Amino acid sequence: NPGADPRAAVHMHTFPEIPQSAQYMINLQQAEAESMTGVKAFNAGISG
Amino acid sequence: DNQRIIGAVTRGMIDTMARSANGQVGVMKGALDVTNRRRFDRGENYEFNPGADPRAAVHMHTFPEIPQSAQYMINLQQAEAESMTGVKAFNAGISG
Amino acid sequence: DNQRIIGAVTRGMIDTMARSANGQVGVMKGALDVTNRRRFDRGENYEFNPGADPRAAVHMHTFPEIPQSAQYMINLQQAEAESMTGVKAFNAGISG
Amino acid sequence: ITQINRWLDYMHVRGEGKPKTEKGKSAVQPPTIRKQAEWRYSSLSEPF
Amino acid sequence: TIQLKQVIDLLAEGELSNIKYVNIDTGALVLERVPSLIRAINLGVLDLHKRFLLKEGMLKIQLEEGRRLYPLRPAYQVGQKPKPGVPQFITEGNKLGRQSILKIEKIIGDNGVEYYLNDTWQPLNITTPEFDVLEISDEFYCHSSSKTLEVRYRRAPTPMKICVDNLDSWGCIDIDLPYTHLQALLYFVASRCQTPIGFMENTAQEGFNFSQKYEAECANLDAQNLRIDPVGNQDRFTRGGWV
Amino acid sequence: TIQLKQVIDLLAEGELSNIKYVNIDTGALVLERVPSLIRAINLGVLDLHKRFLLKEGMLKIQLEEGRRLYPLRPAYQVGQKPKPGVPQFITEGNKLGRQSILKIEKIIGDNGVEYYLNDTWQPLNITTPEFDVLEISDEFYCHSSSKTLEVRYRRAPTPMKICVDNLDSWGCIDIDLPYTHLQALLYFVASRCQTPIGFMENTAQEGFNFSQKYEAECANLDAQNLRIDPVGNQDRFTRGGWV
Amino acid sequence: TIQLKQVIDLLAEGELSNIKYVNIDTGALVLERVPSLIRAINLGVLDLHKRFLLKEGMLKIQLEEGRRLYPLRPAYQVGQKPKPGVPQFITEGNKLGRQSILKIEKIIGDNGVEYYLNDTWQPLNITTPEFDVLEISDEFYCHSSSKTLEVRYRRAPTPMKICVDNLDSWGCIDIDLPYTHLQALLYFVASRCQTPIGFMENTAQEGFNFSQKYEAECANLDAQNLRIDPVGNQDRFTRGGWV
Amino acid sequence: TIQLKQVIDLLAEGELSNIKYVNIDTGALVLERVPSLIRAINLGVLDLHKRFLLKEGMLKIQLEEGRRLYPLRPAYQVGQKPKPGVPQFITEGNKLGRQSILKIEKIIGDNGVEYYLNDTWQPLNITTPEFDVLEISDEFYCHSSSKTLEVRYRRAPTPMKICVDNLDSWGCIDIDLPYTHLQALLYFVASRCQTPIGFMENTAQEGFNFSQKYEAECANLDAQNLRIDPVGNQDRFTRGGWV
Repeated sequence: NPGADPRAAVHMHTFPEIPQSAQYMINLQQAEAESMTGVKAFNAGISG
Repeated sequence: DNQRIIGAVTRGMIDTMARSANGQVGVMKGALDVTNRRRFDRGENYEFNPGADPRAAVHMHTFPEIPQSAQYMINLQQAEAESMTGVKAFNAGISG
Repeated sequence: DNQRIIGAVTRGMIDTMARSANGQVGVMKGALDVTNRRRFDRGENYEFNPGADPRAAVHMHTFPEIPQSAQYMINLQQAEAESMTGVKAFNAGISG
Repeated sequence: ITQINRWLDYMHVRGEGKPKTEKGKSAVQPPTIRKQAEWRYSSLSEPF
Repeated sequence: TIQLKQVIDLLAEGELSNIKYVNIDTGALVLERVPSLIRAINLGVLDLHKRFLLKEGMLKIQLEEGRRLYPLRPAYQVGQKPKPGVPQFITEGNKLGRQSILKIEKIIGDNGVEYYLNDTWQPLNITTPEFDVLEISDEFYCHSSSKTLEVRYRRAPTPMKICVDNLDSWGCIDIDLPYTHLQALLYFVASRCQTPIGFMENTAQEGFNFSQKYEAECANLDAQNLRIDPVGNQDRFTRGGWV
Repeated sequence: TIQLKQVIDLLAEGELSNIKYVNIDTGALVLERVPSLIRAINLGVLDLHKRFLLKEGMLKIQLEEGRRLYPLRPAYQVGQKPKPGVPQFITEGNKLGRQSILKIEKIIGDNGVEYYLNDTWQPLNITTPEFDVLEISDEFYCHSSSKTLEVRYRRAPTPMKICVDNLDSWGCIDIDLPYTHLQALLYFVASRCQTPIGFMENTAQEGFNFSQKYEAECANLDAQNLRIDPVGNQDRFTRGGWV
Repeated sequence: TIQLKQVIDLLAEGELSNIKYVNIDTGALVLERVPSLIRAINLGVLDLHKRFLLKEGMLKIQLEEGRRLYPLRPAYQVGQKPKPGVPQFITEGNKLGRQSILKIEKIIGDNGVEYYLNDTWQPLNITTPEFDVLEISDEFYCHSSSKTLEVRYRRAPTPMKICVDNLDSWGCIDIDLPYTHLQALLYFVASRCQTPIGFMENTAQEGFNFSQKYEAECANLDAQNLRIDPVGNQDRFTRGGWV
Repeated sequence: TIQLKQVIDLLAEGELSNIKYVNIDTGALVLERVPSLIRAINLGVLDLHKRFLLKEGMLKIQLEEGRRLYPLRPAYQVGQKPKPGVPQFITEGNKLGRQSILKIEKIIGDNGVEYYLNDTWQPLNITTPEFDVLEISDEFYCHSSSKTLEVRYRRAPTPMKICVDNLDSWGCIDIDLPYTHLQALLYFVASRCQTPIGFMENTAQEGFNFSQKYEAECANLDAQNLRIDPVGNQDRFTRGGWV
């Protein structure tokens, strides 16, 4: 029907957006643990 | 002093992320009738009343945004401590 | 003079970050009824009255933003002190 | 003796080194003095 | 959820005082148009039950293999009048009246499963062809494993029957509403009654004003959230995989 | 939270002075329409209790295994009239009246746990089918470990009963309100009484003006925050993991 | 914070000169409707105390283990009338009247600690169920270590009692207000008294105009900041850690 | 800061010429409603002192250990009437009247320190519970080291007392204002006096017009900056560290 263009009339929900802070917090915690122990474990990424 | 400041900043960031409302979903009243509300909860397709597009009618809370100053302050304190002692400890990052 | 100035600037930044309202959450009056307020506090899904979208109705205070001038001033003072004495001390950063 | 006790109560977070926090807020405290000492013990003891 | 009819009429005196319904011009006292007043009040109650839930009901249907249409009418309900041509299969639930089913909402089997309503192409779909009838396909019988059903629906109360001998008291009648929606019902009735009277400039707008106030009050009740409102919290974590 | 009816009527003289309710044209003195005035004031008080909390109550239900519906009505409450057909299971709390339960808010067990209300699919959900009845499923009995319940709800006061012999004093009656909402109640009553009178240009708008002032006063009370308002501060740190 | 009633009435002559309240048409001199004037002025004072703080009070409650509800009413206060059925536990503070508690604000124990008010899930929370009652849970007694409490609250003055013999002077009575809010009170009273009089085009708007001026004056007082206003400066540096 | 009342009345003749206050219809000469005119002018002066500072005062309180409340009333001030029940501790400063303290602003000890006013949680905080009373906590006595206090506050002048024998001259009375605010005071008084008179289209708006002109004049005085205005320039460089 007129007055309702599909791009607003229909909507397909998707996953929400993760904010840029959780990534930073995880990286900070992992780096702190690695510094404390002293073994880098070649981790937090590809084992290589 | 450096230990105290770093502890305080870290506790502040934890509090900000934890006391938030992450995980909860809020829906505008009057956007969905009872049957459509039940369908939406069940997880199938649904229909919404005109004048309330879903992108504004529904909202899914997430973690807030950490400002760019806490990072700088922690880096400053750690660098000062390293300079004072004289041992770099191969730290503040990957031990390697 | 350099020691005094650096101390003053650092104290100012600490005060700005500490006397703030980080951690508290404020809610507009009349956006949530009693039952929905209780649900929101409990941590489950809820409903809000029309005309008050959550992204403006609720607010979670965080640390303020440090202006780009304090960093410059500290760097200037430290560089001046290093030039005066003549020892770089491998400092103002990682000792390495 | 009291001075040294105060110093020690910070590398191990105990006594007056433990921050007092309200109920309902975090109480984490990253060690840094211990972090520093761990990276100096071995480099000092090795040459013997 | 009840109110004495007496209190309602005494209060409606305070807003129908202008007109014939309730007042002799001298010594203003209630007339005997109480039948018409009751007939209006019942309509008001029905409208309020339309706008807000305020109620919900339950049935229990005993299935019969090979049946296609199950109507929900007060001739098939246990304890009602057993019309010979019909088998009484509704064996439990609130007594059914002429206006009781505003909308069917949930269908739950004996196993705890939850079937689908008017959701086409879903596995076991149940269709309502006439708003008060359940159409059950044969595939349901093929894969049912359920000998009975439980139905929930939005209700409206059954008005009490007034009688010419009951004109004695009329004060033992009990309207079925919470008091909040009483305050709203007053405006509804006043608007409906005052609409068709008056020829002066300011006296020709009372019906319109009362309609406006009625809408405002309904909005206020919605804002205060003085009605039932389920809110869904699925699990999503026990299906096996989301953890 | 009380006020003498005397003061209320003396003040309402200052705003109902135009009309029949309170004044002989000569030597303006209160008439004997006090019954109608009281019937209006009670409605006003109920409306104010709708708009703001101002009160809350408590009950204590003693459970009985195998029961499905628990109605909260003044026939089941201890100290009330013991109707033989009902067992009196409400054993403690504020005396129940016809209009006392505006909304159930919290349900707390004997162990300190907090159950869920109208939150579908939650672990131990309690459903209200008719706004004054608790529907308790069998799974609750399966995993309850609680022999009693405590209920909290939004209250409205029970109006005092006037009597034809009590027409002597009428000044010992005590309205149940704080004084702020008294100032608001004045406007409410004035609007309701003044609406259906007057045929001149400026005298046909007094009811509307008083309604406007009533709304403005309610907004001002909301702004000044002269009502109860809980604000939640969960822990979130003792679940084990957020620290 | 006092003013003689004499000055008030003499000034209100200058704005009530149009009407019956104060003037014979010949030789304008104050009538004897002074009772009604006083009853209006008291309401005005209460309204102003609602809008601005202007006052605050103090009590001191002596706790009693195992008690659940502590009402703050003038029968429990030392020096008041000792009703036998109640123990007088309010042992110190401003004399309590019918309208004295507008809102409870602070609760301070004997140790200098500061408890929480209506902050759910906080460690030691104190709840007000009925706006003038303190509900104290048992966990408070479990971890209290405090034998008494100190309460602060927003006050409103207790009006002086006029008497038929006191009609002689009426000039020794003292309103409790600063002079600024006197200038505002004049407009309030004038609006209230002038509202229900007049039938000409420009004479039917005086009440509305005075209401507008009253609001404007309240805004001006807020702008000039002629009321009490605490502003908080926490330490945040002595908890141990923020330095 | 003085003006002869004579000049004021002669000028107000030029704007009250329409009405009863000042004119016989024949041979327009001032009547003897001068008492009412004075009572209006005093209110005008008070309002102007509210809007602009124009004045400030000083006291000197001699402390007494263990005291909690120090009221500032003209019964405790040296040189006033020594009521036996009170000790006269205000030993120096401007003579206190009924309306002298509009607001307390600064508190300075004998050592030159500056204490805090209504700033909660500050080291040595002083609280005003009733706008004319100083509440001094015991911690102040614990760490005071000051035997006296100096208080500054916003003043308003004390009006001169007119008398029935003084009706002879009435021209030796001196209003306490600068001449600028005289020009403003004229409009204030004219508006107040002209408000309640007139029934013609253009004559029913004179009060409103004069109010508008009064506001405009106040704004113009603010713009021209003809009142006292301190402006703060702290040091910030002698604390030790900012240099």
